[PDB]
Amino acid sequence: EYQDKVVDVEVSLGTQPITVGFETPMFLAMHGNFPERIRFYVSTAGMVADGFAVGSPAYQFATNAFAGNFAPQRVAIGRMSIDSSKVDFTGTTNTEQVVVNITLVKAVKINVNTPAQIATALADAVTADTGKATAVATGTYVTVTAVSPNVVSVGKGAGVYKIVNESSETVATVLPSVIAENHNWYFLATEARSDADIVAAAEFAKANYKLHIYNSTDVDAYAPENSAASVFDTLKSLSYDSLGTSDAGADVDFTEGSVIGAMAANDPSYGDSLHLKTMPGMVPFAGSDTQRSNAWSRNANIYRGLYGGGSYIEGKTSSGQYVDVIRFSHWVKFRMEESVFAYMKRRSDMGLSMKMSDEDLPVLKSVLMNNPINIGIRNGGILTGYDTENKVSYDPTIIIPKRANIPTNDLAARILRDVKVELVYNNSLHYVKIRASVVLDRPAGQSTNAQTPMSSSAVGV
Amino acid sequence: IGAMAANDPSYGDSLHLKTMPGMVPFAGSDTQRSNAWSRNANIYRGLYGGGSYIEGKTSSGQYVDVIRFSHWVKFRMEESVFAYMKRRSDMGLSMKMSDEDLPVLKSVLMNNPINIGIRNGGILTGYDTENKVSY
Amino acid sequence: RFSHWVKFRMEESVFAYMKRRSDMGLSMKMSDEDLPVLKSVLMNNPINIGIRNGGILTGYDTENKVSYDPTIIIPKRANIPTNDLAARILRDVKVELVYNNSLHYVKIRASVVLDRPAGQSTNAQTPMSSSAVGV
Amino acid sequence: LAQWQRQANVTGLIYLPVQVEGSQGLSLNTIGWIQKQPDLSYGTEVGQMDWEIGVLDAWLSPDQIQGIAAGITGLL
Amino acid sequence: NQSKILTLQAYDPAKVLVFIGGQRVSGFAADTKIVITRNNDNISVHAGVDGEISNALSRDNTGVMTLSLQNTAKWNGYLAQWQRQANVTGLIYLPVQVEGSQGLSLNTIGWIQKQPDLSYGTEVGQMDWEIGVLDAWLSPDQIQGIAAGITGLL
Amino acid sequence: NQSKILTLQAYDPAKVLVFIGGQRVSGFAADTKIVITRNNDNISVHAGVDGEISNALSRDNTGVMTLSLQNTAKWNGYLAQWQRQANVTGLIYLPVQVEGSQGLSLNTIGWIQKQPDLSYGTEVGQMDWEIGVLDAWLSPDQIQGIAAGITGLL
Amino acid sequence: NQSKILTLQAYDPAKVLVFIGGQRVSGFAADTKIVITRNNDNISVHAGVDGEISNALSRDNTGVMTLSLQNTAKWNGYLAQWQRQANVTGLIYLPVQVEGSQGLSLNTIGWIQKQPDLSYGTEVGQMDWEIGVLDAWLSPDQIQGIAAGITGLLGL
Amino acid sequence: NQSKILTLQAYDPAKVLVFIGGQRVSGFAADTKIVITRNNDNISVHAGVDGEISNALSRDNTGVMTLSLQNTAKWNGYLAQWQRQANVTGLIYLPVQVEGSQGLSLNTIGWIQKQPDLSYGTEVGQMDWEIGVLDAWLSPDQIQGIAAGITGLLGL
Repeated sequence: EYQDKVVDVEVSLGTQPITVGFETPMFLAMHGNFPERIRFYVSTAGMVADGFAVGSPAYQFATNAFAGNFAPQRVAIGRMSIDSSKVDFTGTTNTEQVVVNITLVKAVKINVNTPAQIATALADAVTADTGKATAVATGTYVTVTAVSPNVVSVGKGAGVYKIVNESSETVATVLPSVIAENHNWYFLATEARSDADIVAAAEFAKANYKLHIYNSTDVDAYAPENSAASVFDTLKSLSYDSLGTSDAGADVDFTEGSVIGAMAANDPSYGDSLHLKTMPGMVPFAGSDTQRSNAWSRNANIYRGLYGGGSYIEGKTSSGQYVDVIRFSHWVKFRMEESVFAYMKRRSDMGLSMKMSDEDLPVLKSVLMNNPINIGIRNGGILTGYDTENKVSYDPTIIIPKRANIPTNDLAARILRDVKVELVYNNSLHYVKIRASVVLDRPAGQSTNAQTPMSSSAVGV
Repeated sequence: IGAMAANDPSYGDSLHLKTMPGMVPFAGSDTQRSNAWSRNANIYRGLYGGGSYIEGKTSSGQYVDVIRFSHWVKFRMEESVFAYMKRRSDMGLSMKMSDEDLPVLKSVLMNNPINIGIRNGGILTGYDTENKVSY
Repeated sequence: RFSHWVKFRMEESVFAYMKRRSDMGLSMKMSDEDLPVLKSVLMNNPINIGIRNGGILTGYDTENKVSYDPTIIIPKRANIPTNDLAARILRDVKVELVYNNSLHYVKIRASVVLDRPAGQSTNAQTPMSSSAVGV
Repeated sequence: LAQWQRQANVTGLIYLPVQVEGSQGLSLNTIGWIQKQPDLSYGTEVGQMDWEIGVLDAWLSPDQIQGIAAGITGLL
Repeated sequence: NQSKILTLQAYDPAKVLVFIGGQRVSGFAADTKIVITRNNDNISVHAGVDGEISNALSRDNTGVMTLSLQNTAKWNGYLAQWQRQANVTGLIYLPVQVEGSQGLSLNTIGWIQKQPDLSYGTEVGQMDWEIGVLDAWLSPDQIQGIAAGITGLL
Repeated sequence: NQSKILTLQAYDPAKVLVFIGGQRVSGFAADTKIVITRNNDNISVHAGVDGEISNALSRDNTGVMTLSLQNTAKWNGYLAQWQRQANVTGLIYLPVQVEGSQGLSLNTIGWIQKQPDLSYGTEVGQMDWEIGVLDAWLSPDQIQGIAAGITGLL
Repeated sequence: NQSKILTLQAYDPAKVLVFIGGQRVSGFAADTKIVITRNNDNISVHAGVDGEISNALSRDNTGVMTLSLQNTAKWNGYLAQWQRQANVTGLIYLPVQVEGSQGLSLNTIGWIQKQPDLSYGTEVGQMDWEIGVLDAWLSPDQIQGIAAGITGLLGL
Repeated sequence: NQSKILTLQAYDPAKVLVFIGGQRVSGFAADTKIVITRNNDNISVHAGVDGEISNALSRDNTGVMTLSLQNTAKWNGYLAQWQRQANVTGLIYLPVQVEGSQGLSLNTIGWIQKQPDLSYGTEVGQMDWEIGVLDAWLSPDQIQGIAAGITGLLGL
């Protein structure tokens, strides 16, 4: 290369540039902007460059994810083939509808009356606007479809409505394909929010050690406990583990990104939870106070505002276990496989591969105690010490067998078994109670006893 | 309400003898005033040309300022604890039930609700020589 | 104009320092023992001149809760790609500044009284900064 | 502490709570501030820096110990 | 509870570089290497009889940095020549920057304040040049973390 | 990084020659041999309340050089006779030059300021004549190198 | 009662702003920036022949303001040039404002009274300008909760 | 704001030049070379009977200049001879100039006011000459950026 200046200075305006370890989320959207089934993006501006329309479900998810306090710097997007799209006006609106729309980059304009008139008006402007896109109103909504293999993307803005994409590919069948291209993603979110589609993803994630998150606008979420007509009830019965929370914008803003934005960079080793964490973009729950009680029994978390701010209350999963415990279990699993695996490769590549004998097996205590266990203790996620009531110690234990104790069959297969480990989890604080008292005037003189208080009554036999 | 909305409970200030712009002096006789008093029905009585509220007592007989004080203690005591917990969770270092962190709550409670109530004189302190008990 | 001044008078100071070293025979070398010196050079000519004259803001902001002090970061020898060692190029040096705005338009809200200056309430209590009810 | 000193200098708020809990002795709970910064020495061994913190009130409190004999004591 | 190591990297005195005027200083003596101290207290307190107390913020940050060097180092001659030149011409200010290994740092403008005594004996002696600095605020730039906003229940 | 030797020649105390009036002085005592110190600071600083600081250059270079000699050296008698002669006549100034081995040097005009105490005991004692010098600036003449112009980003 | 902090934020000497003519003044020295004082008392008392006390308010409110500066500050030259110009033409009156921090403030019209004395010595010297001011009544201004307190005082 | 260096080069006592008659003066002593002071204030104030303040500029500008010297300097003899000659003939006026460093300067015509007092003691003594000067207005001169600053001040 040739450099014309000995020193070169780039000067920009607005802010200085923001790299850490994080877990990427994956959002399974419906689009046709690339032939691949998974692609990584680092910013919203990258999405629109690929033909994504502003306000589209994929764009709304990404913008919320990057706005969190623990936001990741790289998101992943799935792909399902679009069959059509809808713009639904089953709701009153009294302002111009700036419906962004992109082919292969315009912004349709509408003016407002009744939903039927405005829906018809929009279809009129789509036609005679570009005779290669389909638009037809039907009662109270407009269906938009591409006539040819041409990318079409419908956005959002300045109006009161929702976009509902449709596809023929079921979630249960798409997921095995996307995981084939790449598996470097931890959180799983899905655009298709049908009752059956959500359950299918939950079963898949459980068997693949992924974490499933979903929002829902269902009114049955906080309905009376007897009415088991909500998706939350179905998951609870199946004993699945998924983090769901009721929110009114779940289908207009796709607030899953805000929830993920507060977990991506939060390493489980600290034992921190989602209690009282701030979600930047969700709206406080409004349903009275009894409605809050119904949701809690449903394991349907809510975003609740107190003292001027917003606070996420309890991250109970569908089965009832707290989320921070579930993330810890996955953290323990992943960081013990890598630690042991990484040690065997350092020995296999030196020619001195590890061998099954009593002079080599004991070394694992130094490996396991080093990477996974010691980090937890330093960060406070693992308890240690002594218990004064049960009279037991919390120190982690590691037991390794002996060559004489291994069946002859296992030596032929060259596989070790029955390594056992114990740990104690450290629980955060969620609720507190206080018993204050007030004295009005001159409380009576106290007892003058000045002896050490005897701790037990003499008569016990 | 115009004489209580901006009155901070931390001062222990009573509603006695406060002016009520808009009301009229009570015209009952001396005996009538006594009857209303036993009823716990406060009156607005004019003295020496002005007008003044009287005794601020509630239905159950408890003084209103005490009732207001109790609510202020409750509302502004849970708020301070809640605010401190939220700050810790936002940093990722949420509070944990261990002897190394529980003691911190003494500093939090002494900060917002208590010390504010001592500067303004709402909360007594010192030593009493009849009861021989500290406050 | 400010941006151009920063560019022109920032490369000049670094260039001048490098030349002086080479004239003595002790030219600069890409090692951790000499790279840090660039902090003193940059703070000397471009920055400190811009702080005395008020062009560059400093201090602490309580709304953003972010400081405004200039920062400088210099790569260490462990992060330079092997290719740049062959080509002898150092990059990724990062600086941060805050610009100070002048004043253009001012608005006044005068008021002329006729009978009496507006009176104020006799509430001599310290004004509370927040509402107790927060639910 | 250095960052807090700089921030308190630029803005002005310099008071923060200070609480000390003893194991088997007296305690302390008041409001404190940073008064003097310590010297920074660099040598063969790792050195020590003594930050000087001032407190509004320095009364030690026997809260942890149980017993009320102050009323009992005293033949004044 | 188990003992915890503070920093993953040992404190190496050779990583504490001293830069005066843009040149690295070499030839330090034994025991201590750099001593940095302020001149006055940061906050003064005015105690009252009744009990009211008020504090004031000091606006003076003058400090003294002590450099210890062996008698056989060329930097002694460098400093003597610089002293003579500053005396004859008048310009006495030069930049001073100190980079810590695992501790605080310092970057201000300094000057030569006091020359040290020169002793000659059986062993090689030590001379402590006294350098004054405009501001003596130590900077935690090397350490990563922003908790000052988090801390503080004022 | 490897340790580096500073100077290729060892510091030999016998190469630190002392010349007073043109004669070499012999008969020094144990421990220290020459101690050279100034009297006042080189630069004074006037700290301001707001923060502005200004410095002044000292115009006084008076210093005190301490010579330690044994009780059995003829130079004690030499100094006593010189003191008496300077007292009776009046001329008290004589040249003083000190040449360092691997360190700084000194060359000014000096005089006898204070006479030392004389103790007599079981062992041979030590007497420290105090010699004052007009200027106490140490000179790096022996060391070769001109980097003062190179140094300095003021 | 126990101890109490008088204020919330500490008094900061750099926060005190001094304006002469319309420009901030920099270059203060030592441990005293400004000193504001009056020339006469507010009330003079006279004894009677049978115990009566008669008090008379004063109608003179001039005062002095001592400004301490280093002899290396440009404001010394500014003041000297202003003094020469005032002597030549006649205009001597310029506005003076001092904005105190957690304390009383001043806003009036001032003039240059007496030129200080230079002293070239070993250290850096100090020059003290006496600035006379028309009205020397200090104003609470920034301090809040003063209007209510004033009406609280009783007297007859 | 943070700290700031008032100047670029340090004040140097030897850089201050004192000229009497046309020759530089050497032989200063102790820790104070010269002291320049005035005799009267620049403005005198008078109170009125109804609050008015009247100010009057002074028309006297004489001052004093104390020169501190050792009693081993030849300038002592120079001044003594000049004093005797002036007493005999009558010529007493000679030029005086002081060129300050990073400070105010002086240029006027002076005379010898009072002879100091000798004191032979154990140590070397000090003699202080009072030199009176016609005009004692200090001039910014070397200090730059003063003409622009003077026009910046507002007043009415």
